[PDB]
Amino acid sequence: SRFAADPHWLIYLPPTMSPCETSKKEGMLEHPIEAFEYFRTRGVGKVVCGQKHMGSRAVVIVCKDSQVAEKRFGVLDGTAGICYTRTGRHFFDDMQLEAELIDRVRKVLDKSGFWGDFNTDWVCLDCELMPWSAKAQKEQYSAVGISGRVVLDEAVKLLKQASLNKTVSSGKNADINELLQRFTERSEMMQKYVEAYRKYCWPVNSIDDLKLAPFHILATEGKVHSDKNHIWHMDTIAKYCTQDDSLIMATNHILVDVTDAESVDKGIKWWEDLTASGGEGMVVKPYDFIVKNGRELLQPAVKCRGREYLRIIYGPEYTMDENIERLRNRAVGKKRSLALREFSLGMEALERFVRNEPLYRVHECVFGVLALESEPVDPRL
Amino acid sequence: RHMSRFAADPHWLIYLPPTMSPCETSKKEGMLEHPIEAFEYFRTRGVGKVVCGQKHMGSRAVVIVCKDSQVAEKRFGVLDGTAGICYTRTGRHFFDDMQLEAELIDRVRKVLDKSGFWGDFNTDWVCLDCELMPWSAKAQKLLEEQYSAVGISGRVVLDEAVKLLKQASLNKNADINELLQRFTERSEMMQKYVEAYRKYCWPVNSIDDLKLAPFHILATEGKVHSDKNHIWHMDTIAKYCTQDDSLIMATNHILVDVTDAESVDKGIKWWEDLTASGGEGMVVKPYDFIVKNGRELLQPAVKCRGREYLRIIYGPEYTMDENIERLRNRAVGKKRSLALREFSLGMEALERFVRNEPLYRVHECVFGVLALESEPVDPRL
Ligand SMILES: Nc1ncnc2c1ncn2[C@@H]1O[C@H](COP(=O)(O)OP(=O)(O)OP(=O)(O)O)[C@@H](O)[C@H]1O
Ligand SMILES: Nc1ncnc2c1ncn2[C@@H]1O[C@H](COP(=O)(O)OP(=O)(O)O)[C@@H](O)[C@H]1O
Repeated sequence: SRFAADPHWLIYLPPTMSPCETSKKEGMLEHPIEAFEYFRTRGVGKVVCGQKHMGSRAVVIVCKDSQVAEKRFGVLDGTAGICYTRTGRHFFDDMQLEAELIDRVRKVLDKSGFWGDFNTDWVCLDCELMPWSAKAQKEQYSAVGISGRVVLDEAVKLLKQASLNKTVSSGKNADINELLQRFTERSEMMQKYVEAYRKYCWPVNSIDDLKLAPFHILATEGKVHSDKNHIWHMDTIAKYCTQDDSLIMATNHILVDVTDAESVDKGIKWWEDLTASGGEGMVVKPYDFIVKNGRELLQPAVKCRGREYLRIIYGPEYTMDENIERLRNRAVGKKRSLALREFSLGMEALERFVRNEPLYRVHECVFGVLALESEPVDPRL
Repeated sequence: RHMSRFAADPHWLIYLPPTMSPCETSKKEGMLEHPIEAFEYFRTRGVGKVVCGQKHMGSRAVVIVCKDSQVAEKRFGVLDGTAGICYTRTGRHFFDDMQLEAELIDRVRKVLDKSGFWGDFNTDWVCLDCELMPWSAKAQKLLEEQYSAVGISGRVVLDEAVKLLKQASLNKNADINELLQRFTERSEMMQKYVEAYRKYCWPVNSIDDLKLAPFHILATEGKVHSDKNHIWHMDTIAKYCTQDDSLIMATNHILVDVTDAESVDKGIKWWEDLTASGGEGMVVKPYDFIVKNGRELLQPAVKCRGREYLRIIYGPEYTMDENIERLRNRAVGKKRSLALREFSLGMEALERFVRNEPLYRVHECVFGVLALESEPVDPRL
């Protein structure tokens, strides 16, 4: 809401993800071949493909009880867990709804004997939370009184007038127009998301209406599980989390040998099936959580979105020409380096927290991710 | 000259009002605009008498009313089943909410019904030039007066604009909530500003929150009324729209003998008490709708804004010694050129409509106005 969650919970923030390079196939922006190729040509023989759920990114921390939260995290709140977003805010404004979700996850972990097997009284999870409309967003095209765009036009006029006043003085034109663009583009971009996700949204009237799909066991007491491969993650999660309660989802995923023509072809067909109706697509990850070709760090994940979906996001009547394709590949380049830095910051933050370092040291890294996500990037990516 | 901005049936777009020039810079001290200059402009061009209307907080509104949806389709060629429209100088719908627009048109319609306007004009439609103004339902007075009463003005909003300009031009230890503020999306900044602008200027939830002040009966079946003086427009409007429905309000106006020292003193004082109370100022018009002095067309109107109101537009510190430039007078020159050109396009649009020229011939003039409003010019004028 107006405020972040208690900073004591914020031990981690997920990194941005890179798309694949522009496909050479006609009418295609992205295609699995580019994703698999990136890994094949960098020494990775096996990758794991996960189905994109089409919800929102959520970090979920669960403690056995309030006593654990207070002692371990210094949370003086009375809470025994949290489900927070990407900017460190609570996913829900209803703390009761959040607590129910946490309780549901706790019960599942009780029955599966997770605590005992992991020798921990808390867990941090990287998740997707569905449905997409369950989060808060919100709109100037259906105003209550005066039309949104008229009010915008008028407010913009006064902005321009105010510019001519001498307060701060440096001689370049008013970037008010560049600024009105970032605003309308944001709006037109949001309109597109609504259209792409509308089919995958349903009202939530209770916790029963939610779906949580965890894909990472980030950390438990005394260990960050960045040393475990995604198959371990997928199945451990399925074993401890998905058996008892339909609230928690397993993630449809496949293994692909990026050197095997047959395995790759099964991967492509798998992806084609996911995105046939406009599904978002898949995330392609190296078999291992962390891989290094030479000392070059490799993308921990590459997203590969469906034709129908990208059609909506980019606009149906949208064409890519040379130079634009060239610009897209450059931008993909920026996103890559950015993803790596954020990825590492988030890993170090968890590591520092696991080693019981001062909270401000953990926040050095957690906040760094936040700062990096402030930089302007192409939203369609 | 766009239609995504209009959003309405293009058949309604038979007119756009012209921009308006301010008066020559006053020679008085601490004054940028004074009624003397407005009066002088008209005196030295053969206009002996002028009409002064109070300039209210609000926006120029074009309002077209047909008796019913059938007249709309037959006379205007409208296809969406509406029977009237309220739109801005920029050709945009005033409301995102069609029912709200419909209620406003219907109110005006009923008033024309009661007065027997249709019969006395032998028309089933009318095009009105108006101002739309925020109205405090609770206090039963203009929102403007309500603010005025506690020394509140548009400085509130100017301050916001100024915050935005500085915040956009930018880049115990770390506080997460300070960081979230600091990393506020540039798109979010703009959004908060527009919302603050709506809150001050247009806190409107329904028709009870608005007034309409018509000042020109532009056109009715078979006749554009540019041949009738502004006293005729004010009288006729008072007779046919001002008697009943409280939605339609009369515009406070006086009349000045520009060659008479006593009459001028009365008008100056009228303006001073008007502006001293917080008023934006006045609009000075020639007695006739169209005056041409020796093959030269006069400004159809000149605005004269109050000293305190001009601090919002020019900056609070404009008065002290920046007042000496002021050499803007040439700036007022380009503005004056656009005014005449736009004015002529608008009367031509109406004349073509009234003589049943094809829609595109009408639109050629209307879009011409938009195109001229698109030329760079000092926004404070
Ligand atoms: N009695 C009147 N006759 C003519 N114009 C009037 C009158 N009273 C108020 N006005 C307003 O003053 C306007 C132009 O001056 P100003 O620079 O303040 O307005 P603006 O901010 O361009 O936009 P708007 O035209 O939306 O009011 C006219 O468009 C009109 O709404
Ligand atoms: N199986 C999965 N593994 C990893 N990430 C996933 C998976 N399913 C969905 N995602 C989501 O895909 C997102 C990428 O979404 P996107 O809207 O492209 O954001 P960004 O530009 O910040 O990367 C991640 O933030 C994550 O929330």
